[PDB]
Amino acid sequence: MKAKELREKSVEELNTELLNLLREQFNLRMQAASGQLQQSHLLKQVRRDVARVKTLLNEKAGA
Amino acid sequence: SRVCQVTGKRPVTGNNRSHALNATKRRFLPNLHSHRFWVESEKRFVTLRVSAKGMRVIDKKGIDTVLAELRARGEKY
Amino acid sequence: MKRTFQPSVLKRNRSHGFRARMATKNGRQVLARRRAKGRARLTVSK
Amino acid sequence: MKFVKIDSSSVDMKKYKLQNNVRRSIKSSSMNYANVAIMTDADHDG
Amino acid sequence: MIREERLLKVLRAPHVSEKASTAMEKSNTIVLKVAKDATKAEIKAAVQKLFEVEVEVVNTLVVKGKVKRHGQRIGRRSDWKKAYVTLKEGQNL
Amino acid sequence: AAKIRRDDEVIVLTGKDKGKRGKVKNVLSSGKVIVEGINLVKKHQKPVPALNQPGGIVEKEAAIQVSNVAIFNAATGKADRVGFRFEDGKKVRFFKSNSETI
RNA sequence: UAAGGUGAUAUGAACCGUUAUAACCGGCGAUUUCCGAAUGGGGAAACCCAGUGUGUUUCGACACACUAUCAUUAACUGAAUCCAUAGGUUAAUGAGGCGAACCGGGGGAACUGAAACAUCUAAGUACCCCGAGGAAAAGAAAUCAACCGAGAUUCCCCCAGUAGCGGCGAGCGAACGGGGAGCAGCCCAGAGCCUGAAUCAGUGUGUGUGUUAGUGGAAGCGUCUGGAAAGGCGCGCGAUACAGGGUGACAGCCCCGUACACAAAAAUGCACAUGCUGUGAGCUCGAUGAGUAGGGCGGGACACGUGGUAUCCUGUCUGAAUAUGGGGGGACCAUCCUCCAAGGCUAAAUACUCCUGACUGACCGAUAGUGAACCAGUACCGUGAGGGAAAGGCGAAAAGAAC
RNA sequence: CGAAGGUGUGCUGUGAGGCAUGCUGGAGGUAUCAGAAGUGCGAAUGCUGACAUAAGUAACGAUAAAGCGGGUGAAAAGCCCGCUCGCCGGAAGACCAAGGGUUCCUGUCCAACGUUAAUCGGGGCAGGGUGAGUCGACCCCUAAGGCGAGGCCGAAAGGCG
Repeated sequence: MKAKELREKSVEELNTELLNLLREQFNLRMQAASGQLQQSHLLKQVRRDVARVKTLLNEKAGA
Repeated sequence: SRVCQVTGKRPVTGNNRSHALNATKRRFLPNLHSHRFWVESEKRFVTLRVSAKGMRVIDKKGIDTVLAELRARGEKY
Repeated sequence: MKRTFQPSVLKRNRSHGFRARMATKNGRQVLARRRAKGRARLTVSK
Repeated sequence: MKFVKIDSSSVDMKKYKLQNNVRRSIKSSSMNYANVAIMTDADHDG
Repeated sequence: MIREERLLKVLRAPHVSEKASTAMEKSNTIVLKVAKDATKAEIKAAVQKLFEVEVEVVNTLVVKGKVKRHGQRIGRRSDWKKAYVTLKEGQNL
Repeated sequence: AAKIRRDDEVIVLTGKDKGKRGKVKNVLSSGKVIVEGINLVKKHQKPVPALNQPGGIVEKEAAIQVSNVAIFNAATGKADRVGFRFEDGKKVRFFKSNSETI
């Protein structure tokens, strides 16, 4: 996904960075805690997706 | 800290030995004094803590020749 | 009878607490021994 | 996985050894100190 | 920006209990779990966005952990935070 | 670097079932595997109320050591031993004793 | 490298993959909350309160960077007395702190022995403190010996428990000389002649070499009992691999591995030349370390306890000459021999092991062995320093016990 | 087609000891001859652990005090409800700090604890519960006192300020 996400605008991925949090991450942290979420795996990869992004953005910009 | 600003003399440990040869520890104090030395260059004084032998030196060596050493070691006068 | 130990939290710190240990020569080399033996409680605290 | 409760008897054990050696050792002449009055009479220094 | 970002890192899960249900129906007031820090103003803003609702005012507290014994081992629950949150008359949840 | 792997055919060298044939089921880091209808242990099972609660006595496929088994050549129709070669540029497996590609 | 995995105590629920951006291993990388030398201030640690600056919605209010001390250097400034100093402000560089032993140095006991005991010993041991390196410190003769000479230091084995010191008591204890380990010698106090003339130092370039991940890796069957055979019986094969370990009982040929032969995208240590940046060469004429040696007083180390006492360091008072001169050769003068101080540098042979790798053991095998084989420096005790435990084994597999 | 170890018998030797075997146990032992030993126990007011004794004896922790009917349940004197009796009442009441660190409430269980039974409990398991502009902390100010830039003093550490 790095290769898919390696080519973009720093803001573009920064958008996606945000977007992950609005829906998805938050909701799953809410939807699931109530007990309604029947799929746990969707939580793991998402958190693993973020760190990839925040590393990219820091690779491109700054150091 | 009893010392001579010039030479480096500081005290030492030794024995007080009686007529019966009973040994006891003591300390040897270098004879010191606080003297005010004159400089012709600056035309002022300088106050140093030295011994009586350190004065014999300055009698021989140049007063400023001494300061160069101190001035080399960062010794603050 | 009035027993010896009378608990006070403050006194248990000002005296035997960390910052008092680290603030003098002896106290600093103490914690070494405490760390040397690998003890879990280094001084009295959380 | 199918263990029998926990047997703390060893707790009361270590407390007994610890309790027994503590007093029995440091209590010193308390039996004797009390006996001391007896000690000053039962003695017969002559 | 990071402002909106952090808000999404603040809240965790809504709390549930009788006492919670009462304030909902009775006082129009809600409960939810938060971060170990998660101050009032920090919470209210998040509520003003994701739920997009009005807020009377907020008050919160700290919840200590309850020591436990597993096997013969003993752990301690992580101290955490809850907040009683209030709503004006435009409420939904 | 392994010889037996996720799916293959084998036969027992020794043990309860010695001389009996089957394919692979799943491999375990313990150094063991499972085979269909070979190692069979009657289990007395508890009737878990959740979902079904059958309890009863069921038969299962037990784990087994690898060193006690070997592949079934299926040409001579008996045991034979593995070796590793590079075909093309790729590492693959072959038989000892009539070396052949797998 | 790869057909499995999603660490363990414990399975389980929900998912990716199946020849390749699953998973695992290695290298190079930002991520690294708070305390802790903490270093913005404070402070009962993991907490509290700021300042300045830059930038930022929806004023409210936020994000980020910096702000400790001291030494040194430069600049700006700048008192009492003009000048000037002193002090202050600013930036740059550097350090602090932790840690097993090993080394050097500054301080430095007592019990005990002496059959008491003060001299002496124990011992410059134990202990405190300071400083540094991976090795250190010492070191290149004002050194010994005998009229022979040898040639810096350091360590090992001999002389030898001798010569000697000593309430001549217990005790202490050499040296010269000899054989070995390993060698290496240079510079300043100065001018000219002369020039990058060796030389280190840093740089890169490549070669080789390894280090951190790994690949391959030989050759067997039947029968007997046997719960299970690797065991007995027979015939076989490999062996540069019979080291070892595991598998349902003792496997050279079932598995892992070994002998042996290979490999590095990347970063790295070493030996080379290697292109450079500095670097300083070689020859001639001089110069040769002054409160310094020695001395008096009092101490100390030298095997040496003021003894007839040489030698070295020194607290204090003194105090010579400049090789036609001086020091030394166990008091001391004389003759003789030797050597030149009072300024510096130096690799190897040597001691050490907190830790990393391999290998070994007539070392232990659960009351032994590290205090600890079992989540221990834990539980527990004490205010605190600190002290300090007991506790291994089902079974082949959990097949662990339906009804 | 059964070692070691354990548990007995029979034989044997001048003695410490040696040999075979019956039952168990389920994998190691080792001839002979030399070698090195952390090498052979009854003690040591010995060390460690296990178990007897006195003994089912003393004791069940203030003399303020209980009695009865219903309920629960396997079982009730000690649990719940109810009626009565009694005790304290400048306390044996009600609030706080200091200190404790879930002991609070509910549901739920009888193994261990409670000096006895326990349907009980401050016990075990799970879950729930602690809201501040006006309370107190935080924060401004400081006393006794400590730390203490520079400074002074000091073999070093460091002491004073």
